[PDB]
Formats: sequence, C-alpha cells, structure tokens
Amino acid sequence: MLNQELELSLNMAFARAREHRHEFMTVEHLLLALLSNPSAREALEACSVDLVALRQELEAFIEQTTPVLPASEEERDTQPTLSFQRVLQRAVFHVQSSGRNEVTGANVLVAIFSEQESQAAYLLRKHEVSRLDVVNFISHGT
Amino acid sequence: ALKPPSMYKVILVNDDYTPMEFVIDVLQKFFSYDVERATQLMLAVHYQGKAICGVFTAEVAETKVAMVNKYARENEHPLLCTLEKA
Repeated sequence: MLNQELELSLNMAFARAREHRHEFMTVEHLLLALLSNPSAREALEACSVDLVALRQELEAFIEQTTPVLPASEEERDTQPTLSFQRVLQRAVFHVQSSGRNEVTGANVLVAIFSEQESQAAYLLRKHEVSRLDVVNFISHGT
Repeated sequence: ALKPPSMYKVILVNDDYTPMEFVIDVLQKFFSYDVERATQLMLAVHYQGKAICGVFTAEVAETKVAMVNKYARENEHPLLCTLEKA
C-alpha cells in the first residue's frame, strides 16, 4: 500500500524515464526521485547527506549507463529493472512484516540497501548512510 | 573498503536447436544491432560456442538476461543467455 507521495514520486520518475527514452527504469532513477520525496529526504537530511552531490552522481550514472531506446523501437517502452522490482516488493514486505500497510519513501530507501550490486546502494554507503541509520530515523527520529 | 558494483558481459550461448534467424532476431530486438552486425555475432556464437553481446551495469545486465531468456522460452527455443563479471 504505497502512500500518495511515494506513488507520485514513482509515477513521475517513470514518466521522466519514458520522456528520455530510457530502456530501463533503475534503482538509481528511483533513488533520484526519492531525493525530493519528503519521507526519504527527511531521512537523508537527518544523515547529513549532501543531496546536491548525490543528485549529480545519480544523474551522471543514469546518463552514462542506461541504454536509450531507438526511435524505430516503438513496440517496447521503458521497463523496470529486476532490481527495481525487488526493492518495491521488499519495501512492501518489510512494512507488512511489522503488521502495518502504509509504505513510504523512507521504507523504499531502506529496501534499496538490499540490492548490493546496485549503484544506488553503493552511493548511499559512500555517503556514509547504512540501512540501520535509516531504520533508526524512522523508528526514533533525531 | 567500498568499490562500485562491477560491469557485466552479457553472453549468448550456442545450442543445436535454436535457428540462426532467431539468434539474429534476439540480437536486433534486445541489443539493437542492425542485421549486418547481428549476423556476425550469430556466426561467432555458432563457431566459438558463445559470444559477448554487450557490457552493462550489473543491474541492467541481469534484466537483459532475464528478458532474453523469457523470449527464448516463449518461442520454445533453448537459447541460453548468461552474464559474467566484466
């Protein structure tokens, strides 16, 4: 059960990837969209993350590594990576595991850490953020 | 202590059941090669037993591999696509 703000983030990120003709919507497109999702942004600010820098690192990586669909290709369109699908399913699983239903951008951010070979998880750890830092913020603020 | 995830080679493996035409179909449809280059890669798979179709991030490589294998399955060919650290 994705809350309204997350849903908006997911749909706009998807629309932007389609306008750029990206073949794939990645976990990096996802983290980029979360930079302005209130829930996830608050958690990153609580971890003193340089959001301007993370944003640039994500945009550069997305641009250099995401294949672009050719004009000719009008039969297939942007699709999520397996990694992206797993993060969303994992965010729902984690929330339901605690008996709740409302999924926020912050829960999605927590789930990203489990995609160990994703550039997004790498950039988050590079900015000294751990899964537990985020869970602590969600549980206890500060 | 932190290194970026690495890039991956996406490979097409040879088999005796899958038609050359389908291998070419796959190279054009999932890797955007034109007929000429797809044909060269199909011959390489035939002779070397396998060939690299592209190099991508681990995340993108995993997805392409799944897409190719589902397409082969759907068309009932045992065409096997795999990935390997670059």
